[PDB]
Amino acid sequence: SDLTFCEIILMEMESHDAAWPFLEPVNPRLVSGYRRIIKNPMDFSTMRERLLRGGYTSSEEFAADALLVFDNCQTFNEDDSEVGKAGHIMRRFFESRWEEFY
Ligand SMILES: CCOc1ccc(C(C)=O)cc1NC(=O)c1ccc(OCCN2CCNCC2)c(C(=O)OC)c1
Ligand SMILES: CCOc1ccc(C(C)=O)cc1NC(=O)c1ccc(OCCN2CCNCC2)c(C(=O)OC)c1
Repeated sequence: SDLTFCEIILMEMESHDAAWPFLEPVNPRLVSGYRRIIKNPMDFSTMRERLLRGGYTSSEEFAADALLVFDNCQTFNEDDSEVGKAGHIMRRFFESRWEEFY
């Protein structure tokens, strides 16, 4: 019930123009080296699956999961890569919205 704003963030991030790298889990078969570099994958649909089924005890580890998305993105992709550029936009969107609400 305090995750009222978490679904608003998630719903806006899902529909955001720059969300295309994070809408489904990275497919390690198509992304060379992803499996070995990123040991805790996270993506918006997994956050969706987890939020619906209810496993977010506070807005705290919602943010932890979102921040994991953008931390994985910066670990794996160069800042000037196409996926990197989208990640930065998504990460600033998230930070921006999160402080607008908390
Ligand atoms: C090449 C580097 O690939 C990555 C390297 C690193 C990372 C991360 C997150 O670190 C991410 C990615 N790529 C993606 O996520 C990603 C996702 C979807 C894509 O299209 C699927 C089209 N499909 C979508 C749903 N509706 C129907 C059509 C493509 C693509 O077609 O690219 C060729 C790439
Ligand atoms: C090259 C690495 O690409 C990825 C890297 C990472 C990831 C993820 C999710 O992690 C995903 C992807 N790509 C996909 O899933 C994916 C799916 C379908 C695709 O075409 C089918 C569509 N069809 C009809 C319309 N016209 C074009 C051809 C293509 C593709 O290559 O289009 C040229 C890619």
